[PDB]
Amino acid sequence: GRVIRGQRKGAGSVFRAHVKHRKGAARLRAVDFAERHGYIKGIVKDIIHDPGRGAPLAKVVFRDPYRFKKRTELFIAAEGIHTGQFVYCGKKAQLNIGNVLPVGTMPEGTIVCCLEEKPGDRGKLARASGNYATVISHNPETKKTRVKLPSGSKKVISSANRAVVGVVAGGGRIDKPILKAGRAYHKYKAKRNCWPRVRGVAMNPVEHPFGGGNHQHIGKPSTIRRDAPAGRKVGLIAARRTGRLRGT
RNA sequence: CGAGGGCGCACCACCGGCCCGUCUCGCCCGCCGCGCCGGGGAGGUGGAGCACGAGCGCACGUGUUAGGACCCGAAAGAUGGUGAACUAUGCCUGGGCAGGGCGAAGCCAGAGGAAACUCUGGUGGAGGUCCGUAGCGGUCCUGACGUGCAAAUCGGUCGUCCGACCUGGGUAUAGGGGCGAAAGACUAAUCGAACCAUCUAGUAGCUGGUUCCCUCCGAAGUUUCCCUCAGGAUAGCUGGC
RNA sequence: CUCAACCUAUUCUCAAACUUUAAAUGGGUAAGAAGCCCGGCUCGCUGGCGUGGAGCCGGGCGUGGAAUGCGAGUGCCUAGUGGGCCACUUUUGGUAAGCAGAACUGGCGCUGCGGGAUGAACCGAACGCCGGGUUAAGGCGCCCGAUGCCGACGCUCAUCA
RNA sequence: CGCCGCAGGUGCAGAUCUUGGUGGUAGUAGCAAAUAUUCAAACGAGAACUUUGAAGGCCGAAGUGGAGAAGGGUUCCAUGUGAACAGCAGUUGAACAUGGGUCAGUCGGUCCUGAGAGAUGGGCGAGCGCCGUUCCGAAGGGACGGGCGAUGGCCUCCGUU
RNA sequence: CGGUAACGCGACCGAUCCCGGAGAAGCCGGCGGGAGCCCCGGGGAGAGUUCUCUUUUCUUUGUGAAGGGCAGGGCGCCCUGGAAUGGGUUCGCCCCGAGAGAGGGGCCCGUGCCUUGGAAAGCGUCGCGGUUCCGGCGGCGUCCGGUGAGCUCUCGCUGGCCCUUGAAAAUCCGGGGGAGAGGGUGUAAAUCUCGCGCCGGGCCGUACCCAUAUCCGCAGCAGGUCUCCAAGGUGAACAGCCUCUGGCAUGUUGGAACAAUGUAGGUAAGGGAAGUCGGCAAGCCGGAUCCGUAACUUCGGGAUAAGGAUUGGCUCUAAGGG
RNA sequence: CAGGGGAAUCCGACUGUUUAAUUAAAACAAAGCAUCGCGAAGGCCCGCGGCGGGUGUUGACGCGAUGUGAUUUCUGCCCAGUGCUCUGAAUGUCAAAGUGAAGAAAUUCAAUGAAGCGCGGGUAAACGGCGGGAGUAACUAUGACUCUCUUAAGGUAGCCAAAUGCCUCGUCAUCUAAUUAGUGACGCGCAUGAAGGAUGAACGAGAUUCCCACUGUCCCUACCUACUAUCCAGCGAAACCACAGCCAAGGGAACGGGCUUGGCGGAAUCAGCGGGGAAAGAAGACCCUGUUGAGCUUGACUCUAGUCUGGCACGGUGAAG
RNA sequence: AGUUUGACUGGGGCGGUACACCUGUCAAACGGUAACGCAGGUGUCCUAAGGCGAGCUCAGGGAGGACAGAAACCUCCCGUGGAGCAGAAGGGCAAAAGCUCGCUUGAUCUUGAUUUUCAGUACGAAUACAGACCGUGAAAGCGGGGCCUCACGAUCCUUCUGACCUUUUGGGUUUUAAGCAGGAGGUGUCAGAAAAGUUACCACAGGGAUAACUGGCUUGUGGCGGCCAAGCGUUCAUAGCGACGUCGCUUUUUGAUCCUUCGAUGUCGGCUCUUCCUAUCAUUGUGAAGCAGAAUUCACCAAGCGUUGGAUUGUUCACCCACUAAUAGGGAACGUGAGCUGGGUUUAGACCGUCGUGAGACAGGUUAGUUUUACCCUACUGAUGAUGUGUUGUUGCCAUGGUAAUCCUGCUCAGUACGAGAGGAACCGCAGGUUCAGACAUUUGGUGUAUGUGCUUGGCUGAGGAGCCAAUGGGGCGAAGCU
Ligand SMILES: [Mg+2]
Ligand SMILES: [Mg+2]
Ligand SMILES: [Mg+2]
Ligand SMILES: [Mg+2]
Ligand SMILES: [Mg+2]
Ligand SMILES: [Mg+2]
Ligand SMILES: [Mg+2]
Ligand SMILES: [Mg+2]
Ligand SMILES: [Mg+2]
Ligand SMILES: [Mg+2]
Ligand SMILES: [Mg+2]
Ligand SMILES: [Mg+2]
Ligand SMILES: [Mg+2]
Ligand SMILES: [Mg+2]
Ligand SMILES: [Mg+2]
Ligand SMILES: [Mg+2]
Ligand SMILES: [Mg+2]
Ligand SMILES: [Mg+2]
Ligand SMILES: [Mg+2]
Ligand SMILES: [Mg+2]
Ligand SMILES: [Mg+2]
Ligand SMILES: [Mg+2]
Ligand SMILES: [Mg+2]
Ligand SMILES: [Mg+2]
Ligand SMILES: [Mg+2]
Ligand SMILES: [Mg+2]
Ligand SMILES: [Mg+2]
Ligand SMILES: [Mg+2]
Ligand SMILES: [Mg+2]
Ligand SMILES: [Mg+2]
Ligand SMILES: [Mg+2]
Ligand SMILES: [Mg+2]
Ligand SMILES: [Mg+2]
Ligand SMILES: [Mg+2]
Ligand SMILES: [Mg+2]
Ligand SMILES: [Mg+2]
Ligand SMILES: [Mg+2]
Ligand SMILES: [Mg+2]
Ligand SMILES: [Mg+2]
Ligand SMILES: [Mg+2]
Ligand SMILES: [Mg+2]
Ligand SMILES: [Mg+2]
Ligand SMILES: [Mg+2]
Ligand SMILES: [Mg+2]
Ligand SMILES: [Mg+2]
Ligand SMILES: [Mg+2]
Ligand SMILES: [Mg+2]
Ligand SMILES: [Mg+2]
Ligand SMILES: [Mg+2]
Ligand SMILES: [Mg+2]
Ligand SMILES: [Mg+2]
Ligand SMILES: [Mg+2]
Ligand SMILES: [Mg+2]
Ligand SMILES: [Mg+2]
Ligand SMILES: [Mg+2]
Ligand SMILES: [Mg+2]
Ligand SMILES: [Mg+2]
Ligand SMILES: [Mg+2]
Ligand SMILES: [Mg+2]
Ligand SMILES: [Mg+2]
Ligand SMILES: [Mg+2]
Ligand SMILES: [Mg+2]
Ligand SMILES: [Mg+2]
Ligand SMILES: [Mg+2]
Ligand SMILES: [Mg+2]
Ligand SMILES: [Mg+2]
Ligand SMILES: [Mg+2]
Ligand SMILES: [Mg+2]
Ligand SMILES: [Mg+2]
Ligand SMILES: [Mg+2]
Ligand SMILES: [Mg+2]
Ligand SMILES: [Mg+2]
Ligand SMILES: [Mg+2]
Ligand SMILES: [Mg+2]
Ligand SMILES: [Mg+2]
Ligand SMILES: [Mg+2]
Ligand SMILES: [Mg+2]
Ligand SMILES: [Mg+2]
Ligand SMILES: [Mg+2]
Ligand SMILES: [Mg+2]
Ligand SMILES: [Mg+2]
Ligand SMILES: [Mg+2]
Ligand SMILES: [Mg+2]
Ligand SMILES: [Mg+2]
Ligand SMILES: [Mg+2]
Ligand SMILES: [Mg+2]
Ligand SMILES: [Mg+2]
Ligand SMILES: [Mg+2]
Ligand SMILES: [Mg+2]
Ligand SMILES: [Mg+2]
Ligand SMILES: [Mg+2]
Ligand SMILES: [Mg+2]
Ligand SMILES: [Mg+2]
Repeated sequence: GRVIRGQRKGAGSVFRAHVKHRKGAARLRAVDFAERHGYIKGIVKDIIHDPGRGAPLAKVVFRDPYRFKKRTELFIAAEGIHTGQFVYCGKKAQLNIGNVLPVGTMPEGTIVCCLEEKPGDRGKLARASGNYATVISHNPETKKTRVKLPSGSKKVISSANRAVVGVVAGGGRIDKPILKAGRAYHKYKAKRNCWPRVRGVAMNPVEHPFGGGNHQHIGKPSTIRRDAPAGRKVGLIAARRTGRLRGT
């Protein structure tokens, strides 16, 4: 009869992201005439750590083509780029790590870092550390490009979607065992209030579908239907299968 | 006074009669509408009827009932509000944590070896490291106290004491909601649904109470029916007129 | 020749759900005037018939047709109650029960009083306030009213009467 | 107040009844956590407790020391009083009464933003309103610069509009 | 305007605009500089002891801000030059042909010293006048040294940790650029972040308590309630114990006794858990030095395993420095 | 000032947290392991409402949802059941709307056929389940071996009278003089068992057993100290109270202070004491009843937010089939 | 989200249905009559098993007859029903009510009255009529279901049937709808709601109308006895026993019941402490034996005195070790929680196994889990006192009440009596111990703040000396007193 955790998470209050010390939204520069017809050269000024994010962020400085001013962008750092390096964004940019150019101008095997989901937004795909998409194929008619995402799924996008070249820095961060509840505490204190996770079977029936009983058993199939109401779909949601995954 | 005889009130029992419904049988009658028209009879039977009215209004008593309903009494339910000064959690901005033990990586030198390399002594000062203050907590005495110093305190003994550490202030989350390293814990000494006012004199087949005198009469705990078995209706038993 | 079965005549012992016979106590009815006896009339019922039955109309009969006691009939409104319990006797279940359950009458409940030392129910008796007399059941050594009778006849000795 | 009528918020021992008062308990339990007081004097009606002096002790700088924040709000400071209060007393008091006391350019607030809160535009909403905080706004009311001019005047010439 | 340069000089024209800096950053370790405190040796002044001794013991023995100069600390600043037989160097590190060592400079901080302030004040002493209660008057003094893994602040250098990287904004400044402005050689102009001078700074708070009696707990309640300063001895020590400065009167009463029962604290012959549900409670052990340490093990631990010896006082001797 | 120590068993890896005011634990958390969903027109969630809002200043090395719980070592069989999921394969049923027919119409009938459910696959680190029955070896006993039945499989590796074993104080060994305790072992185990089983250091105010040392826990009690109690001066409550207060037996609502019969009975008091007053504290929390509730659960009955699907409207312009 | 989750009931739950009916009995000779009384039955079955008429006689047995036998068919005789009538049982029935045939649809259409249960309400069932229309039989008649006693169902709603019926709202026609009368679809909790759990996280109103603990009745069961005497006892009923039977007692067992207590009597065990009982384990005094002695057994008077130390277990019980004269059994609110303890059971946390879909449950296991108050009355313990003898004191008496001692060992008797032997006593006497009691402190031990005297750490008084502080600084020895 009590609203469960997870249900309480959408209300936001105590479960909002801790964005106090975050350095800004990491985005490609907005598409303009220079990036649409030629290239624009920027210089990497600094590479900084963004709290709550495993990937480094590259502070990149460009020139405003229309007024005397310097523009500062907050790119996602592809692995290999360094300070004092020139990066080039645009259609006519070359195939180097850190450059930004449309997928349609790229060969059929190049991998990319901060890929646009739609032609004109900033980067949306393959942004977490160590991840990369791959350009699979092109359709010059209908101006489409098939790419492979870090999850292994194929996706058809516009050929004008921009991306950085290379993998995103931050390497195999998940290789190291955390080893310590304290290190997990510090890891999630920079992200959001989610970490110490109480099992549902350890709760009472009032705050969880799995709670209650004289033994800590679920008492019902942990797989739950997709159309289950909020407060009920806990466990394995719409699971096509369960078990050990021997075979693929 | 009077055997007998007569008219017989009210009322009672019975037999007839009449009115409406409805059955059965049956032959007639009426006409500015001749009809799928209208009326009539006899014999049963249903009616809270008729058969030379008794009602209406007012007052009083008793009984039943709807209402706060003889008086006091729930656990609850609903509407609208007030609280995070305690606590729970997130965030912001500050403050704080003796003295010792162990001795991680890195580094120096020496020694042994044919080499590969090994050994030895230092240096270094890591760690949700150890002993142990302040702090924080609260194991046992099932100690004290138990109309207390105290609506949870005190004594000794204890757990931890560089970290998932302790803490001030500022902020955010509000009741079927929050928050929870999860005990149904905590949410102003209140929590298996806070507090405040109202609906509300909530309902109670259940418990308690129910205020002057004398006189007369005087019970029942049984029948039948009831989601009936701590209650009713019903008949009985009672009193009054 | 023996042991069975079977039959016949006998013999022992029984029945809430067996019975020929069959009480006591018990239940119904009658013990008159709304009756009895004469004539007559009605009927669509019944019918050999003036039949049968019923109804109706007149008339005559009082020794008022057992005992005992008592004044009856009738209507309206109606409260409380709807936990009962006990005793003699009958009686079911149970080893039994101050158990559980029935029948009959009385009682307690609702009830005091005399007696049972004491006691809801046993025995006597039911109650206005008193005086005198007399009893009931029960008693009469002393408590404690009354045997302080020259009471009658026996029985009985208990170191748990 | 009696009598004849009328009308009731009309009669109390109870309700762990309501409010008020009062007993026994009972001059009882008790005034026992943190080592501790003593001598003399003064004032005074009055001294275990006030003041001064002397002595003996304690806190032992993580204090029983010296200063602040929050909170309190005059408790601060003199003088006086001895009603009540300070669970014994009091000549003392954070009590009572009468007076007095807080002085800033440079100590803070004030200013800034933080987590956050919150109007407007817009959207929703029966509605009080609430959602939202850059989102769906014609969101710059400013500027030494230059020009057009009014010469407003110590109209030379620079400030003004 | 000066210096090869780092950069310096008292100013050192300049808008819109652009760039940058400061504000503006975590925790921990180890070193070094400075101060305050503590300590040691003398010299003064005043007190204490003097039964005997003690040239003794105690107290006290200043220089604010803001300027100027000089130490001291720091520099990832410059010039010369070119290093292996590598060298320099730290407690640790670490540094170098991308320029070591060495020599010579530059800058920053300068809370330390001297100086203006400044001795006139303050303090300590010794006296003399009174203005019932004079910022009175007067004398004398306010001196010289030494130490340090000491404590506390502070400044700096260099490390470690993080799947943790430890605010923002007001506000102030520097630079780039050069639109413009100012005068015709005048005792000159625009202009000036240089020296001095003139005027002003409103509003609110400000007492006191800050707790075993000024707050909350119904109270003068053994509870709760955020901080700063922090002496001597012992000692590893902000431990415990004693003391100085400062504070207090035993925690809302006293007196007299010293029964039981209690609450708190001790001891106990011989035995040693036989008590009890159960070694509950109490007791044992304990610091430091020197030895010596098992099974097992995730090889890190176990480990202060277990077990044994020693420990005072006094008088010396060696060794460790500048 | 200032650790008693040793040998083991169980549980939890550790450090951490927890029921303020009876439970600090073996419970929660944890790293590690595993599974599930999701490529943004999305997953999960909030919201009365707005293309509103949180994750999200995010983007699969990420968010969200679960289980188990360090390391090591394994993690067996079963998809019948219930869930979940996947493609519809001629396909069964299946509402409104729409279509057709009859009728004068209301209306009736028929055709058509969305999701869902059925049918068919997958899935157990989803929930869960892992029994029987016969036959069978040259002493007997067992059954390596062969067939079956419900039906989906028959309990594998391990472990055990375990915190899980009724019988049970199981049997054997060991520890003791003596052991319902402990440890080791056995195992047809009422009713062990594999994301949890079994191990294994370190750790623990966790549960247990033994040994050394130590002692007033005890034999078996004594003495001492401080504060009380005690007496005094001052001050001064509360709980509770039908009336009260000596017993034995009787009878009685079956355990009397009162009544009956007996024993008997002497003012006012002080310090103690805990046998009685079925002492006080609280309208029993156990138990039942009530056509009194509330917290929670679920194919209980009846609904509902949200979601999936069809239809009508916004809703338009051209082509092909 | 809202609600529900029956009742009865020797507590409730589980189980049953005694919840609507029928038969026999209970039931006490009218009728009625209860319990979770006894023995049973019912929710159907039947176009005939209904209705008439006719004709037959059944069960069983005996005697016969080819196969044919203990049972196949046929015949005769006996046959009061001993068969059958659908079913449970009871009643009833013979040219019946049974069996076989023939014809049939009275199992139809109607109005009332009545009986049964009963309130004299309904339903159901039934009886006697009356009016139709029929069946059968020659007819009298008989028949409106079953030989009789059971076999079943309101309001509202639905459905069907009937009247050339009534209404359908200003009139008319036609659909439709509504009525009136009679059937049917059903309520089995059967006078008739529409209905799953859990709560140890729990709540409230109550109940001693009702369970769990004491007490009371009872005594099956437990325990302890007796009577008879078949047998056991080499023989021998009764030294000691006691089969088949039978009579009792007890309330330390467990049941049975539900009288008291639910505005609360604190619920196991242990520890502590007192008293009581005797159904006597030991000890005193005795009697009997299958009593030679020693040992043992039975019984009497008898409860004065005693009945212990431990391992395991929460245990009460149990079992073992060991000592002993003996290690008897019991009661007192299953004595004793303002006496304690809290191990157990019996709240809330948690783990396992089993059960359940789940929440949750488990006289299953395991771990952690607040034990409050006396100052009142009495009782008891001690302490003052009080009434009376004029005041007061000394010395006394004893009414009454209490009461206390206990058991063992060794020496001697005595290697004696007795006995074949092995063994093996007793009385008197002597020396000592146990348990208990009442004292006491000369001695030993304990205490020790004489704060007595040395030693000693840290600090403090300038040092010495003398001291002090550290809640008794520590430690050695220690008088007195207490013990
Ligand atoms: Mg978890
Ligand atoms: Mg839980
Ligand atoms: Mg739920
Ligand atoms: Mg569960
Ligand atoms: Mg008439
Ligand atoms: Mg009436
Ligand atoms: Mg009322
Ligand atoms: Mg409701
Ligand atoms: Mg707060
Ligand atoms: Mg640590
Ligand atoms: Mg530690
Ligand atoms: Mg306690
Ligand atoms: Mg729970
Ligand atoms: Mg009310
Ligand atoms: Mg009903
Ligand atoms: Mg009642
Ligand atoms: Mg009876
Ligand atoms: Mg009565
Ligand atoms: Mg009467
Ligand atoms: Mg009477
Ligand atoms: Mg009498
Ligand atoms: Mg008598
Ligand atoms: Mg008499
Ligand atoms: Mg007399
Ligand atoms: Mg009144
Ligand atoms: Mg009154
Ligand atoms: Mg009254
Ligand atoms: Mg007193
Ligand atoms: Mg006192
Ligand atoms: Mg001191
Ligand atoms: Mg202070
Ligand atoms: Mg006073
Ligand atoms: Mg004052
Ligand atoms: Mg005042
Ligand atoms: Mg100076
Ligand atoms: Mg150099
Ligand atoms: Mg001077
Ligand atoms: Mg001040
Ligand atoms: Mg206080
Ligand atoms: Mg208050
Ligand atoms: Mg005080
Ligand atoms: Mg004191
Ligand atoms: Mg005092
Ligand atoms: Mg001893
Ligand atoms: Mg000893
Ligand atoms: Mg023991
Ligand atoms: Mg013992
Ligand atoms: Mg202990
Ligand atoms: Mg060890
Ligand atoms: Mg743990
Ligand atoms: Mg583990
Ligand atoms: Mg805690
Ligand atoms: Mg607690
Ligand atoms: Mg605790
Ligand atoms: Mg693992
Ligand atoms: Mg996990
Ligand atoms: Mg599979
Ligand atoms: Mg379909
Ligand atoms: Mg299960
Ligand atoms: Mg196995
Ligand atoms: Mg086993
Ligand atoms: Mg076990
Ligand atoms: Mg033991
Ligand atoms: Mg074992
Ligand atoms: Mg598995
Ligand atoms: Mg008595
Ligand atoms: Mg009650
Ligand atoms: Mg209650
Ligand atoms: Mg009822
Ligand atoms: Mg409810
Ligand atoms: Mg359902
Ligand atoms: Mg009779
Ligand atoms: Mg009869
Ligand atoms: Mg015939
Ligand atoms: Mg009924
Ligand atoms: Mg009763
Ligand atoms: Mg018996
Ligand atoms: Mg014989
Ligand atoms: Mg009580
Ligand atoms: Mg009591
Ligand atoms: Mg005897
Ligand atoms: Mg005994
Ligand atoms: Mg008892
Ligand atoms: Mg008691
Ligand atoms: Mg108690
Ligand atoms: Mg316990
Ligand atoms: Mg529990
Ligand atoms: Mg505990
Ligand atoms: Mg005597
Ligand atoms: Mg005696
Ligand atoms: Mg000394
Ligand atoms: Mg000396
Ligand atoms: Mg001192």
